This record gives sequence, structure tokens and C-alpha cells, in this order.
Amino acid sequence: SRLDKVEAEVQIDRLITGRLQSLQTYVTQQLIRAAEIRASANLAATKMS
Amino acid sequence: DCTMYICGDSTECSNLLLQYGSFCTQLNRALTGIAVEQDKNTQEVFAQVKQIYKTPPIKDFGGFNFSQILPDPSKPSKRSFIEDLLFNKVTLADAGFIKQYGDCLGDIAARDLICAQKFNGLTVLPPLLTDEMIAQYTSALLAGTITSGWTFGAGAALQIPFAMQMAYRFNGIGVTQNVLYENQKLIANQFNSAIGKIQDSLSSTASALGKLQDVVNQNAQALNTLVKQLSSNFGAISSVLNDILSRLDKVEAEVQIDRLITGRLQSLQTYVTQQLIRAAEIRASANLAATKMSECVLGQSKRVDFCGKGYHLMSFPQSAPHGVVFLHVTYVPAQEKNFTTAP
Amino acid sequence: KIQDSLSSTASALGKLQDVVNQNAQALNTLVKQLSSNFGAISSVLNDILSRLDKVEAEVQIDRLITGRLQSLQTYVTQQLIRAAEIRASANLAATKMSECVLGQSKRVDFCGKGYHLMSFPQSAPHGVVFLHVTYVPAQEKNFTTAPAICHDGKAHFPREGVFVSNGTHWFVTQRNFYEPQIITTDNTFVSGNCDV
Amino acid sequence: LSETKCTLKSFTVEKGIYQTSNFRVQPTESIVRFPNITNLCPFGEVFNATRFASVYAWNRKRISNCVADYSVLYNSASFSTFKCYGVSPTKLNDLCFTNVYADSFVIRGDEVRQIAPGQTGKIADYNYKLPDDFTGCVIAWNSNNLD
Amino acid sequence: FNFNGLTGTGVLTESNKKFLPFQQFGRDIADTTDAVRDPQTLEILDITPCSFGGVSVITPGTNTSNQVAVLYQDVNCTEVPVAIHADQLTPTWRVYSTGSNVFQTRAGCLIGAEHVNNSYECDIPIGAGICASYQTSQSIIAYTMSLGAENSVAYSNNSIAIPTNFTISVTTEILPVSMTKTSV
Ligand SMILES: *[C@@H]1O[C@H](CO)[C@@H](O[C@@H]2O[C@H](CO)[C@@H](O)[C@H](O)[C@H]2NC(C)=O)[C@H](O)[C@H]1NC(C)=O
Ligand SMILES: *[C@@H]1O[C@H](CO)[C@@H](O[C@@H]2O[C@H](CO)[C@@H](O)[C@H](O)[C@H]2NC(C)=O)[C@H](O)[C@H]1NC(C)=O
Ligand SMILES: *[C@@H]1O[C@H](CO)[C@@H](O[C@@H]2O[C@H](CO)[C@@H](O)[C@H](O)[C@H]2NC(C)=O)[C@H](O)[C@H]1NC(C)=O
Ligand SMILES: *[C@@H]1O[C@H](CO)[C@@H](O[C@@H]2O[C@H](CO)[C@@H](O)[C@H](O)[C@H]2NC(C)=O)[C@H](O)[C@H]1NC(C)=O
Ligand SMILES: *[C@@H]1O[C@H](CO)[C@@H](O[C@@H]2O[C@H](CO)[C@@H](O)[C@H](O)[C@H]2NC(C)=O)[C@H](O)[C@H]1NC(C)=O
Ligand SMILES: *[C@@H]1O[C@H](CO)[C@@H](O[C@@H]2O[C@H](CO)[C@@H](O)[C@H](O)[C@H]2NC(C)=O)[C@H](O)[C@H]1NC(C)=O
Ligand SMILES: CCCCCCCC/C=C\CCCCCCCC(=O)O
Ligand SMILES: *[C@@H]1O[C@H](CO)[C@@H](O)[C@H](O)[C@H]1NC(C)=O
Ligand SMILES: *[C@@H]1O[C@H](CO)[C@@H](O)[C@H](O)[C@H]1NC(C)=O
Ligand SMILES: *[C@@H]1O[C@H](CO)[C@@H](O)[C@H](O)[C@H]1NC(C)=O
Ligand SMILES: *[C@@H]1O[C@H](CO)[C@@H](O)[C@H](O)[C@H]1NC(C)=O
Repeated sequence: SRLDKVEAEVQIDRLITGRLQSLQTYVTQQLIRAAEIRASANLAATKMS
Repeated sequence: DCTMYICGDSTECSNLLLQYGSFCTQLNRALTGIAVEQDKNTQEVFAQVKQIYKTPPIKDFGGFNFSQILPDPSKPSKRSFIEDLLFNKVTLADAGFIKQYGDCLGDIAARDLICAQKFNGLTVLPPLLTDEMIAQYTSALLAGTITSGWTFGAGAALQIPFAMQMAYRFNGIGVTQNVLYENQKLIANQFNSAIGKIQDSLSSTASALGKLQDVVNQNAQALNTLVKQLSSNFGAISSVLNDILSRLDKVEAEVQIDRLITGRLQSLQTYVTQQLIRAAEIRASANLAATKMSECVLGQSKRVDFCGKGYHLMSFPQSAPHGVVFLHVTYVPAQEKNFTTAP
Repeated sequence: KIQDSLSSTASALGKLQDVVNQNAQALNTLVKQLSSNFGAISSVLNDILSRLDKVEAEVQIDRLITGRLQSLQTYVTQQLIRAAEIRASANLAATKMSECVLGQSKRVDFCGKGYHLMSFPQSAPHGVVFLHVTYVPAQEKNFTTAPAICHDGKAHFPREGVFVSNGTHWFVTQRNFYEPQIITTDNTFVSGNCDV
Repeated sequence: LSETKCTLKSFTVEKGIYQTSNFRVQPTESIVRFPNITNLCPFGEVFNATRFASVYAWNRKRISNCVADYSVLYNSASFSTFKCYGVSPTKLNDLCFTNVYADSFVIRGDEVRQIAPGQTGKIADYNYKLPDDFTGCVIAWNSNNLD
Repeated sequence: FNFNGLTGTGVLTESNKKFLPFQQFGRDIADTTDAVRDPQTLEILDITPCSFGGVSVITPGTNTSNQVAVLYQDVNCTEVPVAIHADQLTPTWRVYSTGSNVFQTRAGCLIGAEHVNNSYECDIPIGAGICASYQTSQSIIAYTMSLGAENSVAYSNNSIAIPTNFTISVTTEILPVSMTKTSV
């Protein structure tokens, strides 16, 4: 609303980089939690057999 | 090669990256860790026994036929018939690990994906053990488990006639050995037909080795995504360093180049992070394969469903590309009959 | 011999030292990355805040903030991955303690090469050392053997052990130690006739 | 060995095998390949003209097959304004330009600021507007003794 | 180079690509310019980076020696001087580009290590079954790694082997349990 597209793209690219880094951090921590849940599910599978 | 990937022969970019040099030393440290870990995985799975037992000259195992799973000299590689079906199933990204500059020279560079990776500093290093050495290790494990039972895993290999070893293993699951000595012929023919059915199922279906192919595909796709992300602008006026350095002076240029440096460095950081997570999952799988190699090739396991469904008798290792295949021989009870009982 | 090997070689405890070295190096790399400019005019906040006014200053400080925050994010990510590998090793050391220190394990090679007799825990810095006592057979000898034995048109199989012969006389011995004994209806059980 | 020491960043190297960072090749040479053009660009017809157009009906001229040696203007022309967008002034000597167009007109001096991307005013609104993603150069000079 | 204003650094080679008359440059998936048309002569040329090929240095401890062996993965030996542009290079990197200790492995061309016919345990893993070590006049040797002692089992259908003695072995197993706790 406030800035034209040339003055706007500097700010939007700052928001894009930051929000993309937020999603990257979320996915990384989900991959690490899913690896710990998968180790627990492999233990529960062995315990069942 | 960070400098080559991020800067690609530009001295001005290299001088700008000297600010971010710690991150590249860190990235290459992590990748080197992953690589030595892959070699340690293969060691831990296959190099359990350090004696290389040779297969006995005359095959007299009591009607059990191991020709399909034992190495054949006619082929140059000492690989089993089944091992060859397995190596034919999994299709790798590139074979040889030597693509020469004279091969990538020309427009073949743009056409080929591996050339495009190599021109941006992404190298695939060859494993330390060749497939022939892994085949020799698996042949040593077969000849030791066939001729000596489980004794070669605990100490010196002590030979024992194979039918007597099968009688031991029948004791191991709660069936008196007279059962095997009285059904030697049937058991051997049932084993043989089971091996033949394994071979037929492998020669028919193409998607049997799904997990190994999935590993290969994921690695290739990770590298290809890393190459494609060089087309990203990351907020710069262009995604080509030569365009920026052609159009802008060094003060107007460094804002754009620093944008490209931050973005390409974040691309490499994401690649290395996902490789560390995949290497941790492969290392868990290699620790499991090393436990099934010790606990069910070099012995008889009492753990339920650890080695096959049924009462485990024995297992045979086969080497597959980037993996291992266990042929678990189990005893499955059959033809049940009703009876009346009492404590 | 364990004690002597430990007192002689200095690089015996390679894994624990590797863990310590990796943690120290991660922290030192984190400290060194404070010298990075990240695209700012300087890597020192006091220089930027001395030279530039707050509007010209915030572009540089935000560059330093993004870079240093990414340095901490990379450190924490690699610590989470190392802690997941240490946690897998601590879960293995837990099982090994229960299975081997607190019981005898029949799992092959879980606890030493050979047949496991006992294990003994020792505490090491940031780790544990298991001294696994195993039984390893030695000094093997060849014998002629047989699956069963005909006496009266019946098959006799050994109750436990193997039929071995020193060349002329047949005995039954246990599998892991040579102890020949005279074949008897105690050592053996009968099952069916001879032809099978 | 030195390359390894450099990558490692220490003066001592442990036993092992190490990847290296390619410090071996330095270019030490330069190539220039430009099209074979001989004509000088029409700096005379564009910048040294008896009549410019009105800003409301501004003139567009196509420029092609010429060498933009603007140092020929150093002798005669003096520009109060010369601002380039998407290109640096010091790089203009080293480029080949694909579609050169010259828009020319005469305005008041107080309105020269209005010829720029993203401006507002009577000129930028009603007479002549530049796109936001403009690549090119704006040149202006007082012509009180002519106009 | 500078082609119609496009500046850069690289090796220029003749190209097989054919551009339509309204096209001047060609790009990759990575969007870098890989083909160009020469302005004076309208011939397509391929642009190839100059750095190429992985390079590894095999060293014993610098405490032990300052000899090194260099492994050029993805170059055969005949092409080592061409691949690294050996003529531009310093004389030292030239003795390494050719020397006489040139050995062709499946991992690449290894220069500076002596190839032996023996087999030992791996000391410095080079790859594709080759390892290197500092051995004796000391030098770096490259060999095929030994998998272990060749052995055979005297198997027959009526022979058994029974142990008559034993050893009580005590072995050590080291396992990491925890790491340093840090706070920021
Ligand atoms: C083990 O099985 C293989 C079949 O997979 C047997 O090989 C066949 O033997 C017949 C006659 O001996 C030949 O005519 C075939 O060409 C063989 N086929 C293959 C694929 O080799 C083999 O004989 C069996 N083992 C024994 C000891 O008989
Ligand atoms: C064991 O006995 C049970 C019950 O006597 C059998 O179960 C029934 O058999 C009939 C056929 O005769 C089926 O229609 C039923 O579904 C079975 N189950 C029940 C709960 O009635 C069982 O088949 C017998 N098994 C054998 C091997 O003889
Ligand atoms: C068990 O018997 C086998 C064969 O009778 C022995 O193996 C041979 O022994 C000779 C020496 O007498 C060696 O030269 C051979 O290499 C051995 N192997 C073969 C396949 O011939 C074996 O040594 C005997 N073991 C014991 C403990 O007596
Ligand atoms: C196998 O063992 C038997 C029993 O120990 C040996 O038999 C005897 O030989 C000893 C002398 O060595 C005599 O004192 C016994 O009276 C014999 N007893 C019988 C029942 O024969 C036999 O000599 C051994 N054979 C070999 C080849 O070692
Ligand atoms: C180095 O170059 C030689 C020369 O071509 C390669 O040799 C050939 O390999 C192919 C198959 O890969 C064979 O068909 C040729 O007969 C071989 N020629 C000779 C003269 O041996 C050699 O393979 C190259 N180095 C490597 C490691 O592949
Ligand atoms: C079984 O092996 C042990 C060693 O593992 C033998 O004990 C040694 O015997 C030799 C001579 O027989 C002595 O010089 C050593 O001092 C003994 N060692 C110990 C620790 O006592 C034992 O004699 C062997 N037994 C048989 C039946 O051969
Ligand atoms: C009396 C003041 C009222 C101002 C209200 C605030 C709104 C501000 C926005 C626009 C007003 C500023 C005047 C614009 C002058 C530009 C005229 C030109 O470019 O040639
Ligand atoms: C100049 O370029 C033309 C193509 O436009 C070419 O035909 C001619 O040979 C060139 N002259 C030289 C290179 O001297
Ligand atoms: C510009 O025009 C004036 C008027 O004719 C002339 O005197 C002068 O030489 C010209 N300069 C150039 C560079 O054309
Ligand atoms: C290591 O260096 C020390 C002195 O710095 C020397 O005394 C020692 O012999 C060296 N050891 C090796 C293995 O190079
Ligand atoms: C190794 O053996 C080959 C023959 O197989 C021979 O040509 C070569 O010279 C030998 N190498 C050495 C160092 O003796």
C-alpha cells in the first residue's frame, strides 16, 4: 500500500527470505523429530514381535 | 567445492566469499564426515570376518544346492547368479566414477546432468571397497557358514557336515534332529525349490529392490536440485555472476553479489543438512544390517520375526548395490491337526 | 593385558575423544564466525554504530543480525543431529548393560567375539567401557563323525553332542569341548529303523 | 601440500587424504570479441539538433549499427543530469546494447527530476512516464541559449 | 573473455549448437551462458569453466614428511596435463602433472605414489580398492588393500572338528553415552 514496486521489492524480498527461513527451520526440526519417532516406532515394532 | 559452486571462476566473488569462508570449511568438514561414515558402514556390515574362506572344491552338502548363491568362476567377477540379478535391478545415476574432461568437452556438458554437476563443483567420490571386494567378503561368509556352521564367527572355523549342521539348527528351534535325518531328501528339495522361486521372482519383477533404488534416486535428486538452484535470483538483478559483473561497477555490484552469495550458501547449507539426516538414517540401517549379519548369518537367532517369519534356521548374505540382501531360511509349521490334551 | 594395553597406547579411547573434540570445535567455529562481515561495512557493531547514523546503521546491523542468527541456527541444527547420534549410542549402551552386565546374552557378537560369559562396566569420561569376558574355543582336532548309529535295526541319535570316532571306537561328545564318553542308552535316544 | 594447508587453515596436516580448493589456475589473459562496426553513433542528430519536440508529443528515434563513443560529446556538451538505471556509468564503454531508442524533448528545469522511475507530477502523470523497471540512461542539460 | 559485452572467465572450445538467427546466447538449467556466437565470425563456441575435476592430496603427517601424492579423480593419465592446464601452472605442479609415479586407478590418476604388487591393510584410503601408506629411503606407496588372510575349510561329509581347549578372552567395548551440555 505504501511503496511502489521498485521500492516495494526490497522489503518484500526481506520478508520472503525471513519467512522461507522460518519454514526451513520448521521442516528441519520436523525431520529430526520424525527420525526420533521412527527410532521409537522401530523399537515398538521389535517389542511387538 | 564451495568457491566453484558459489563463485564459479570469479575472483571478485571469491574475494567476497572470503568473508563467509568459515561456512565452507564447515560444509566440507560435514561432507567428509558423511563420506568416511559410508565407508565405515560398508566395513561394519561386510568385514566382520577377516579370514577369506574359499568355497570347497567339491559340492557335497547332502542334497542342498547352493549353486545359485555361490560364486561362479566363469564370470570375471566372483558374483553369484542372484547377486547378478540384484545388480541388474538397481539402476545407478552413473557407473565408473571417472567421467573425463574430454568426455564432458563440448555441448555434451549442457546435455549431460553429471557434466553439469561436475562443472559446478559437485563430485561423487568412489567407495573404498569395490563390488568385487564386497563379493569376496560375501563369498567368504557363505563358505564359512556352509562348511563350519556358526563356529567361524566365534573363533576358528571348525568344519562339520552340512546335514549335521542342519540337525543342530533343527535342535535350535525345538525339533528333534531325527526329524531332519528322516526328511533329509524332502527338506533339501523344499530348500532348492524355495531358492529357485526366489530366483524366479527376482528375474521377473523389476521393482523388487525398492529401498536401494529409493536411496539412489534421493541422492541424485538432491544433487540435481542443488544444480537447479543456481538459476535463482535471490533478489539480485540476475542469477548470472557474469551479467552482474558486466553491467554494474564494483560498489553497485557487491550488493547483488552478496545477495547471490547468501542464497547459494543457504542452498549448500540445506543440502548438507539433509545429507546429514539421510546419513543418520542410512547409518541406522547399516547398524541393523550389521546386527543381522552377526546375529543371523554367523549364528541362529531366537528373536521372533528378526530373521524371517517362522522359526529361523539360517541366513545367507548377498551383496546388492549400496546394500545387502539376506536370504532367511526359516521353518514354517504346516498341515495342523486337532487333538485333545491334558496338563 | 587389558590394563597394560590401556596404560601403553594413548589413542585407545578414540570415540570419546572424538565426541569431545567435535563439541569443542563446534563452539570454536561459532566464536570465529563473529568475525564475518556478512556484507556489512564491518564485523564490529561498535564500528558501525560509531560511523553511521541510526538509519544508515540499521541496514548494516540487520545484515549482521541475519548472519549471526544463521550461525546460531547452524550450530543448533548440528547439535540436534549429534545429540540424535549420541542418543542412539546411549540407547545401545543401555541395552548392552542390561543384556550383558545384568544377564548372559546369546546374541552372536552383541557382546564380544566368542560365546559370552560375563561383562563388566567401567565408567569413562562421557562414556562407558564394557569389559566382555567370552569363551573362545581353541586347539581343534579332526574326527570322523556320523548322524546316527544302528544297533538292532534302529537309529540312535545323540541326546546332546555328536558321534565322533578316534579312528576305531565311537563316542559321543559335547559340541564345544572334546569329552568322549561311551555311547549308552542314556547318551542317546532311538527313533525308527536304519534305512532312512 | 600448501593448497591443503590453506584449505585446512593450519600449518600442520595429519596423515590422510584431503580435498583441495583449486588455487592452482590463474587466468592471466584477456579476450575481446565485438561486432565489426565502423560508424559512429548519431550523437550529432540526437544531442545537437535545431529543434526538440514538445514533451506532450515526444520524439522516439531508433539507434542501430553504430559505436557509442560518447567521449565525442566531451568537447561540446555539458550535462547537468546524467543518471543511468540498471547499468553503471563506468561500464558503458564495455557493452553492446540490443535495442537503443532515444526519446527526446524539452521541459522546464524544475521538472527534470520528474523524468525517473516512480515519480509523480504534471510531467510524469500527463506527458511522459517511465516504466518502473527501466533500463537505460537519462541525460539532461540546460538549453536556455537555444530554446 | 568479453563477448558482445558478456564478460567472464573460462576455456573456449568450438561448439555443435545451432542458434536461430534471432538468438545470440545459450543457457543451461543453472541459467549460466554455456554457448555464444562469435561476433566477428558467426561460429558457435562452448564456454567451459577452467577449474574442473576433484583433487585430493594424500599425505603422511607433516610431522613425518613433506612428500605428497595427488589424486585427480575423473581424469585419465594421458589427459592430466590438459585437464588441469598444466602449462599455465607452476613448475612444481608440473612435476606433479607428469612426474614418473603416474598410476591409473579407477578413482582417477594418482601421481606421486609408487605402485607395489603387495597387499596390506588400508592405511590411507584412496578409493576403488586402493590405499596409500608411507613406507620404506621413505616414500609413499599405493596398493590394493588386503581383505584378509586367504583361508580354506577342510570340509567333507563325514569330518568334524571339535575344540579340545579354550581361551577366556576379555575385550573392551567403548560407547559414548553423553555429550557436552551447552547454552547460548
Ligand atoms: C543346482 O541347480 C542348478 C540349476 O539352477 C543345476 O544346474 C543345471 O544342471 C543341469 C544338469 O546338471 C544342466 O543341464 C543345467 O544347464 C544346469 N543349469 C544351471 C543354471 O546351471 C545344478 O546341477 C544343481 N546342482 C547339482 C549339484 O546338481
Ligand atoms: C479343530 O476343531 C474345531 C472345532 O471342532 C474346528 O473348527 C470348526 O470346523 C468346522 C468344520 O468342521 C468349521 O465350519 C468351523 O468354522 C470350525 N471352527 C469352529 C470354531 O467351529 C477346526 O476346523 C478343527 N481343526 C482341524 C485342523 O481339524
Ligand atoms: C583336518 O584334516 C584336513 C584334511 O585331512 C587337514 O587339512 C590339511 O592338512 C594338510 C597338512 O597335513 C595341509 O597341508 C592342508 O592345507 C590341510 N587342508 C586341506 C584341505 O588339505 C587339516 O589340517 C586337519 N586339521 C587338524 C586340526 O588336524
Ligand atoms: C581310541 O580310544 C580308545 C579308548 O580310549 C582306545 O582303546 C584302547 O587303547 C588303550 C591304549 O591306548 C588301551 O589301554 C585300552 O584298553 C583300549 N580299549 C579298547 C576298548 O580298545 C583306542 O586305542 C583309541 N584309538 C586311537 C586311534 O587313538
Ligand atoms: C585410460 O585410458 C585407456 C585408453 O583407452 C583406457 O583403456 C581402455 O578401457 C576400455 C574400457 O573401459 C577398453 O575397451 C580398452 O581396451 C582399454 N584400452 C587400453 C589400452 O587398456 C583405460 O580404461 C583408462 N583408464 C581407466 C581407469 O579407465
Ligand atoms: C589348554 O590351554 C592352556 C593355555 O590356554 C594351557 O595352559 C598352559 O599350558 C602350558 C603348557 O601346557 C603352560 O606352559 C602354561 O603356563 C599354561 N598356562 C596357564 C595359564 O596355566 C593348558 O595346559 C592347555 N591344556 C591342554 C589339555 O592342552
Ligand atoms: C495543504 C496540505 C495538504 C497535504 C495533505 C497530505 C497529503 C500529502 C500528499 C500529497 C500532497 C503533497 C503535494 C504534492 C506536490 C507534488 C507536485 C509536483 O510534483 O509537481
Ligand atoms: C568483420 O566482421 C565481418 C562480419 O560482419 C567479417 O565478414 C569480416 O571478415 C570481419 N573483418 C575482420 C575480422 O577483419
Ligand atoms: C553542435 O552544433 C553547433 C551549432 O552548429 C556547432 O557549432 C558545434 O560544432 C556542434 N558540435 C558537435 C559536437 O556537433
Ligand atoms: C612428531 O613431532 C615431534 C616433534 O614435534 C617428534 O619428536 C616426533 O618424532 C614426531 N612424530 C611423528 C610420528 O612424526
Ligand atoms: C607386478 O606384477 C606385474 C605382472 O603381473 C609386473 O608387470 C609388474 O612389474 C610388477 N610390479 C612390481 C613393482 O614388481
